[PDB]
Amino acid sequence: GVYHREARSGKYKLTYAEAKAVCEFEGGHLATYKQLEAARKIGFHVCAAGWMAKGRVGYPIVKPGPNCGFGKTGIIDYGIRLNRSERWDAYCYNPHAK
Repeated sequence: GVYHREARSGKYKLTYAEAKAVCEFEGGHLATYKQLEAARKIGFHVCAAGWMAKGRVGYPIVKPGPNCGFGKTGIIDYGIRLNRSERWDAYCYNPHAK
């Protein structure tokens, strides 16, 4: 099961190597785009872009709203930003995540 998580305690300020570590520390790892889909089908909408794949960031906005709904509905992924030093969250994943 893929889930969304923030930094050690802060939000919107995670990197690639960081988001990944945070995952393995919370019982899981950086999910993938495909996995994000399967999560979307159940209603997994989080404006907090989660670091996944080689370093792709995105946030599936199903429920529009201030500081969230960008107008459109669906996974908001602009693709790699040529820099995994961005400030986002992390879409962990773990069939147990215990």
